Amino acid sequence: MDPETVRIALGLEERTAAWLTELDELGPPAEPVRLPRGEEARDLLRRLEVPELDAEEIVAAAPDPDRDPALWWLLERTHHAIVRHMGDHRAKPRGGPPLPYEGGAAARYFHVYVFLATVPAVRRFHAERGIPDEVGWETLTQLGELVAIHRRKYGQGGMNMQWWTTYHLRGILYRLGRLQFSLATGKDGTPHLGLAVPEWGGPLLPKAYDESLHRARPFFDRHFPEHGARVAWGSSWMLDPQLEEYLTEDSNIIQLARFWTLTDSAPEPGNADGDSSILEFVFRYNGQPLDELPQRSSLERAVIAHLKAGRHWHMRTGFVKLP
Amino acid sequence: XYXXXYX
Ligand SMILES: CC(C)(COP(=O)(O)OP(=O)(O)OC[C@H]1O[C@@H](n2cnc3c(N)ncnc32)[C@H](O)[C@@H]1OP(=O)(O)O)[C@@H](O)C(=O)NCCC(=O)NCCS
Ligand SMILES: *[C@@H]1O[C@H](CO)[C@@H](O)[C@H](O)[C@H]1NC(=O)CCCCCCCCC
Ligand SMILES: *[C@@H]1O[C@H](CO)[C@@H](O)[C@H](O)[C@H]1NC(C)=O
Ligand SMILES: *[C@H]1O[C@H](CO)[C@@H](O)[C@H](O)[C@@H]1O
Repeated sequence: MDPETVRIALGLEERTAAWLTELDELGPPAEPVRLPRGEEARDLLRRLEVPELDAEEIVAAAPDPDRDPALWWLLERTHHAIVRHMGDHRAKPRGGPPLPYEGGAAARYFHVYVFLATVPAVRRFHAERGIPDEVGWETLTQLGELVAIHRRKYGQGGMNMQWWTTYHLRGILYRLGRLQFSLATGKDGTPHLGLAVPEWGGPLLPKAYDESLHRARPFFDRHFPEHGARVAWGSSWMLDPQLEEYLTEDSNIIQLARFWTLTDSAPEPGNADGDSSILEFVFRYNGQPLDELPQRSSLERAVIAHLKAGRHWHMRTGFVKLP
Repeated sequence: XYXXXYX
């Protein structure tokens, strides 16, 4: 098969051609790609907290080298494009494009098969780094969350956050309790830990947040001693001080943001960029008119009211020193 | 926005 044939078969837009060329030149992986099937697959999916409805569909639609040659070609190389950067946080998070849904369930769950095919390689990396099994598994369970998110957002099964799962799959991000931390560097190359907050796991209770922060240095200083971060860095709608207008004192976001030192400039009031971020995380927004959006929580009302007033939300960036 | 990163 050739990249141009793949592109046309899968219905991929012309801009993907460069990627497909990169993948063609990269070639298949040394260790041949293996998808778990049947009950082996169900057990893996279950361990990764994929909801039963989706898991059953993923197993049913698993593609085949003979019937799905264009998809299979892309699966091998996309897997390869990820493992070649195992442990490497300096490489960009390129998970490859989403596949048009005209290709059906195998196309919708394409990046789930990528994830499944890549579990053995990342678990090997975990073991070499001496990462505890429970931490390695807990990290990889975000697959289930991201699958569940696709279904809530769009209404059918899928997983279109493959750029994000390149972090888990390269062994550069670890869930350490309520929070996740990634091996990262600033523009000047100084090491730090990138912080992220998975959806699943309940409210961001101060005690839970604190425990995660305490886990960060001991974990990375043990398993990634060459890294040596002292500080965690976050960019988020959650760090926007404008939230203080609308959320009360018992807001976990408000209490915790107080510990952060913001390092970016006060944004231009007319900069509408952070809007799509807050809309994604609060509503899993998908173009529907603001009036139709739910208004059950104080934050849900806040996001809309602020927007209705002609105002904008901003992603803000800051740091906390690691305990 | 709506896309991710980090670059
Ligand atoms: C992270 C998260 C668990 C924090 O929840 P929390 O600890 O309850 O946050 P707060 O205590 O500040 O919440 C204040 C109010 O907003 C609500 N709220 C908080 N996050 C919300 C969300 N993502 N969607 C809808 N409502 C939310 C709470 O239910 C609460 O409502 P109430 O005042 O009516 O009781 C939650 O926002 C979430 O799951 N978000 C998705 C993941 C995310 O945003 N990641 C980071 C992206 S950069
Ligand atoms: C970015 O997107 C991915 C995929 O949607 C999510 O899984 C991540 O959780 C998102 N990143 C983000 O979480 C940055 C969080 C920085 C937190 C700053 C401290 C908050 C204290 C109130
Ligand atoms: C995203 O990239 C920037 C630059 O490399 C880095 O500072 C930041 O921590 C990264 N975020 C994560 C979550 O790794
Ligand atoms: C940031 O820019 C990179 C390339 O520089 C894009 O791939 C990405 O989508 C975002 O625009």
